[PDB]
Amino acid sequence: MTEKLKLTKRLVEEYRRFYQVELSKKPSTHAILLPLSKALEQILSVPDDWDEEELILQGSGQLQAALDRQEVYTRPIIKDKSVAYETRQLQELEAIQIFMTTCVRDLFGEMCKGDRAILQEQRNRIKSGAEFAYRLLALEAQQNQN
Amino acid sequence: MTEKLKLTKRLVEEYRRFYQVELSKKPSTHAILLPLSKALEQILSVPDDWDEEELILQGSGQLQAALDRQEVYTRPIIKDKSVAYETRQLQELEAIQIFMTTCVRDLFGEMCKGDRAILQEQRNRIKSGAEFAYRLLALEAQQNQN
Amino acid sequence: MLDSLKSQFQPSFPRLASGHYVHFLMLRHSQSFPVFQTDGVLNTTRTQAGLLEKTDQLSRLVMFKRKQTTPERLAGRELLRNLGLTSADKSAKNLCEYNGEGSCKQCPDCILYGFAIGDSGSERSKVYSDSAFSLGAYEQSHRSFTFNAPFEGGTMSEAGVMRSAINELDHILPEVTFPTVESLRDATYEGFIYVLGNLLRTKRYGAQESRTGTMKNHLVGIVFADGEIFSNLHLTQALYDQMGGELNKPISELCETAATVAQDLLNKEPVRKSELIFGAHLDTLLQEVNDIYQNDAELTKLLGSLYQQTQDYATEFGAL
Amino acid sequence: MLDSLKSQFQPSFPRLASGHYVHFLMLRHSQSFPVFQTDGVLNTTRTQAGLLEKTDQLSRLVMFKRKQTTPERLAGRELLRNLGLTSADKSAKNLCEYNGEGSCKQCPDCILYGFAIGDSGSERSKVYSDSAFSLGAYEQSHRSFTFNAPFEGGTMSEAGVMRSAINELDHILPEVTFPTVESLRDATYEGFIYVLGNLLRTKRYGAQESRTGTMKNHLVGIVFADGEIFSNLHLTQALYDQMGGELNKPISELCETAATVAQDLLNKEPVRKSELIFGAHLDTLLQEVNDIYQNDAELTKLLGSLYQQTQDYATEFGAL
Amino acid sequence: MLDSLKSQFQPSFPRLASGHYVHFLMLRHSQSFPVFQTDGVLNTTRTQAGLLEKTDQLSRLVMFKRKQTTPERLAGRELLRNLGLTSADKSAKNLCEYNGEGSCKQCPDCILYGFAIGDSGSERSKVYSDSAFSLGAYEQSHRSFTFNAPFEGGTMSEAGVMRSAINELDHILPEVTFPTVESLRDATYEGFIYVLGNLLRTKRYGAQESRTGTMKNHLVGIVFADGEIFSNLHLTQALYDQMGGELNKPISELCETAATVAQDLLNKEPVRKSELIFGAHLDTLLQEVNDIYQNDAELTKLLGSLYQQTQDYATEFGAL
Amino acid sequence: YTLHLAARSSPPKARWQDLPKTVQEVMTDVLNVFALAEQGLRREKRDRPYESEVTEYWQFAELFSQGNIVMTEKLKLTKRLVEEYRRFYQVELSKKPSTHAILLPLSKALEQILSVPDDWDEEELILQGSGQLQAALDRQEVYTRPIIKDKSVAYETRQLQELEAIQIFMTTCVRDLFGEMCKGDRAILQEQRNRIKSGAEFAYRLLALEAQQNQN
DNA sequence: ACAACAATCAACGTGA
DNA sequence: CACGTTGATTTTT
Repeated sequence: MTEKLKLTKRLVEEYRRFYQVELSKKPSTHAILLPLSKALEQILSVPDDWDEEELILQGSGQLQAALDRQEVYTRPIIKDKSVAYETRQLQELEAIQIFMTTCVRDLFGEMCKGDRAILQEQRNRIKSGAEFAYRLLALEAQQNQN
Repeated sequence: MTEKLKLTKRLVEEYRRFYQVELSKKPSTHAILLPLSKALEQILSVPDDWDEEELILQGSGQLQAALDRQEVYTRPIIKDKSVAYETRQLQELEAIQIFMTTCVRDLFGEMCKGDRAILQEQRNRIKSGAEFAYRLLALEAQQNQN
Repeated sequence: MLDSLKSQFQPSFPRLASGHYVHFLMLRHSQSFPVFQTDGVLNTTRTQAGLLEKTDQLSRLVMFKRKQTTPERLAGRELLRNLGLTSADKSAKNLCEYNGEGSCKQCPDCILYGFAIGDSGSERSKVYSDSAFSLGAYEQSHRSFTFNAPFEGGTMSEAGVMRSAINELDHILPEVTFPTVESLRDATYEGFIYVLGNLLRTKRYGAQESRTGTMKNHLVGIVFADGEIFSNLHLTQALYDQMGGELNKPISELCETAATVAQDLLNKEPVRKSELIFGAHLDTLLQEVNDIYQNDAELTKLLGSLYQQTQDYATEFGAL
Repeated sequence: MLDSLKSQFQPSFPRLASGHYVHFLMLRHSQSFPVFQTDGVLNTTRTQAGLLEKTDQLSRLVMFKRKQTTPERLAGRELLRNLGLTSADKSAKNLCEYNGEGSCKQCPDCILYGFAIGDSGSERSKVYSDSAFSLGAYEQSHRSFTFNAPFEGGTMSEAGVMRSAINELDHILPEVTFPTVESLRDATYEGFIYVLGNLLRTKRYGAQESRTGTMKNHLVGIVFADGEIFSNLHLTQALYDQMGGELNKPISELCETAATVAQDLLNKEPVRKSELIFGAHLDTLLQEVNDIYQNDAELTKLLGSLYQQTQDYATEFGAL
Repeated sequence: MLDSLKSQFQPSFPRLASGHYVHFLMLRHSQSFPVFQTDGVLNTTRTQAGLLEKTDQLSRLVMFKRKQTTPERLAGRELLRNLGLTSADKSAKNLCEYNGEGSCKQCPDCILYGFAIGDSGSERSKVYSDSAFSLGAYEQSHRSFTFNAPFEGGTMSEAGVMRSAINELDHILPEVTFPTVESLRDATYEGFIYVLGNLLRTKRYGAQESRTGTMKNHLVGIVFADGEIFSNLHLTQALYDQMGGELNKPISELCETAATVAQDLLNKEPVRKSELIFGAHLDTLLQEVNDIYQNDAELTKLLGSLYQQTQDYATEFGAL
Repeated sequence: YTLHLAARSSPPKARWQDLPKTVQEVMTDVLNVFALAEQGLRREKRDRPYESEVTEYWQFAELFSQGNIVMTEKLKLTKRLVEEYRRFYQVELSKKPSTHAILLPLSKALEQILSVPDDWDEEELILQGSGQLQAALDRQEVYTRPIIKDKSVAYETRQLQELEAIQIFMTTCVRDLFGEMCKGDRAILQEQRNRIKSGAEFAYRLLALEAQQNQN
């Protein structure tokens, strides 16, 4: 089971470490999938004229740029600990970078065959995967005591 | 296992546990077997390399992001005032995940031998028998409950 | 120009085709961000980039078949209604409902673009398309845009909760080019002026017509032949070779390169070619068709004759 | 090139075949979204992946049996009409109705592709064919596309309520390959140029030809022989094994692999082989056949003499 | 191999059986949708699934008697015409009309496969053949395909009325295997090369040869014998039991399983076995026979000798 | 003789050399009496039997079956089979309907048994096939549907009576026609598909001729 | 639309 | 014993 059971965690569980919209707000599908949306866009929008690690580091550059528009209630790595900005921002940036190691070297590189067309006809479907996975984890974490 | 045959009554009862409409409303065939129609679409559409539980989370979300697009009259879990609304969902998405495992394991895997060509040739029958089983159970239930 | 070509066409629509094809070879350039979708994603396919050079695998957008025939077709029906040859009111004898039991079996739309009812019968289209492919790769030919849907109050909240009506949609970029060949089987001169009229006079394509999808169809050639020439894809692949894999070049340059590729390819097809209208002769033909469609009496005459020809076809060979 | 092969053909159609088979080995490459169906789904079957090394089972698409003889046959009939040898008008002395009593029983289609209805008897096809299989697996070779039919108002609900006509159809992807061996039994040289004509000149296959289903026939060999060579499935399986299952390869390299598999398989067949036109001899053959079909004065003579030969066969051995 | 095998055969054809059977053990694998019919449906019969273990009843397809001897017979006749040893023109002294008066009564077909029409007697087939059975059940081994026939205008109407030319037919799936023993009595060595030639050189079998019914004959053994070995059904029931009914195995494993069950069964037959050509000796012999059928001089000599042998049998013991 | 002179004959040539083929077919399976009546209709180029032919060829089937348990069971079954679908479907013979229109539910029952994989259960076939019968019935015109056309009773009870009438017919096809008679084997059903259809058309016309008399 | 088969299976007379 | 020879019937809505 492991090789894609761990992906059915990591596809949301590796972004839950830096991004969590509270599901009780009943927020949009777009608002929950925001990390993955901007990873799959980085992965569809360029040819292999630069490395998989260059795709990881530039894509990390997108999410750390985009999430400065979201309100700080979305970012558990800022909410849930009390430490200096330039160090929590480094913890944020490297948590974003490891999430894109899943997105580039396992989700794109293995599961989407490593070919952008086979991702593109699936992007709504692997989005609906993350949509269910985020709720499957978070609503258990909130409500399992009932 | 012996589940290589006789599935449809278990398949319909598993979604009748979370979605319903009464035949007194005289609804369209497409609306009764909506849960099964999203399941068969997910199975037949995504790449053939992907494993059972990865099909299940995707297929579960692919119908959850569609059943909430219509009236709560059709959702015999979220309407139960006996439970707090955030815990109604904890029952609901675990009902979706067990309906979705019987279609990926019993239906696709055992009854169609895991071959997408066999399932695609027989899709309209696998539909029409679940539509008939749904009417048969719904118009039985109204007899014994009075 | 057109005065000479009247001799190439049939004098009335034949029972069965007799190999009088006319092929329209055109580049369809995007303006205003088109959407070509079926299952909620832009249609794309993995493809070989070129023919001889440029052998690498490449994802390219596809304008899937009906999406280029039916905008043309409906713009034709609109002109038939405007000239008063057909009607939309259910009390009229010359009604033509688009797709249903009420559909006509004798107007130019029905006989050229085809129809099926069941009772009355059916008629195979005389205009032949195929799905058309982006000359460029998909990665450099698309962008996805967010849309939101607030209240008139200028907000996403009405009770202090959010309404959550936000989503994104995948759009084709402007100046993305689809090479296409449209083909016509055993038409009259008037049937030719009708379908060519549609190609030139139709501007909006794909989903969300009301907001997007304007396209600049540059006709590159017209070729009269005993049979079928190259596919849309073979023209796209031959053109990516001649474009050297470096598609970031002007529209006029791309049009003249397509005329040179079309003529290089036509010489490799086992079909006779009665005429090949390219270059200055096509700019002369296009101008003589633009004169027809701007002149009210002449357009009414030509297209009126077509109605008679299609009524004759219908009463002699068609669904009676 | 063709000046040397005229020696190997029969001088007129023989009564019984005398073992002079011409085989056409070709790859039918998908260009745009064909629909190969019977019973409402893409026809698909389980096969061994390849002959000796890759021995796992693999579901592959099937271009079922007629689906590659009818487009060829009908492109041939349209040329006979275009040259004026046959006719579609029910009053003419040279009428040939397809699928009917009024079949000519003496034109080239009738003698080469056969006929059955009526008192004047039947004639077996001299073109031999078999169902053809995708080189790749079905799961990697198809996609299903949904389609709808709005009212011309641009809505789904003209009655105030929906049409509910939304459905989907399964389509074979572009660049999917079907290996094929067409065969021709005891023809004349003019019969060879007619059948080779059809295979090279026909372009549309499967359902929805007016909208979809263009293909690219790459002839990879012509083999003159004393008997039947391999089945389509055996060419498919040998070629899959030769590529080791890594089928994501350029179109020309797939044609060069097919040519080098076919020559090694022919060396294991118990048939004397009079000629084996491959590579540069086939490039120089096909350009000479193109320059028949591109020239009116040559084509009308050749297909004209075929009329005579076939009319003569009809009046000496055939239907009278 | 051929240099030793020569000793087992008789030096000329006898009038009475002198023992000396040669048994050709084959698997006939379907390659392209065979139709094996009489009375309008695929021929099938209820049988025990296998000899000892799996003793339940099962319906299996029947390749009925002549469906596996007329292909052989006719393929040998077109070779005799190709080599010029027989002719199809009336008023030639070596004419051989198939199944009429005007059968030669001297050619290898007439002697080896027999004749019975008109004056000059009747001759028993020296090739003994039997009806073959599908190794698997009918349910796993067939499919029904709809066929239709529109007007050439591309629709099922010519005057608004329907053609309704729609029907099903059943076809045997690819990779369906038919175990069989062909038996040859009292041959000369050249007669063995002719019959074995037919078995390796034929490739179409069922109804609708022109479109369907290619098969791959893998010869799995050749057994020289004092009398009849097992039935086709018995080899089938042994092979199903040895696989346990697990029939989704590749053709190489299936041909190797047939080889070991045939040798197990042969050691239980009251038959002196002079030679038992299997495996590495058989794939030697099959090549030494391919070397005959690919050589114009060797084949003409051998089959010409046969003609003399069969013409001398005819003048000495046969039709005079 | 009156069955052989209907089929396996020509109007000037009785072909008595084929009487052994006509008798062996009648004795092997009694529904061949209706397969031969259909061949005679085909030769005579007549699209439907006369009212006389519908009782003649049935009194012949009852005569040749008289001593045999499995033939009297098959002839009783083919009547019962049609008498069951005639509870929910009735094309009026006066409108000159096709052999296909008469056999709409039986053709959609048999195609279901033959099209599904051999692994699937009888109790799955009953549900999938009754779905296809419901789907087909709802596409015909309302006058053909005896339970739904009768406006006298509440709509859910018309639906409930239709669903259980479709279920009992489909249960007879899958249990008794396929499971018991055809040994549960699709090969043995495929040979009979044609004579089951011919026997059901003659049964439908007989049940209709009997209804239109006894309704007085 | 259209074929249901196709052939062969003595009876003497005369001389040695 | 082994040579040689060559005509006849009447019809199945």
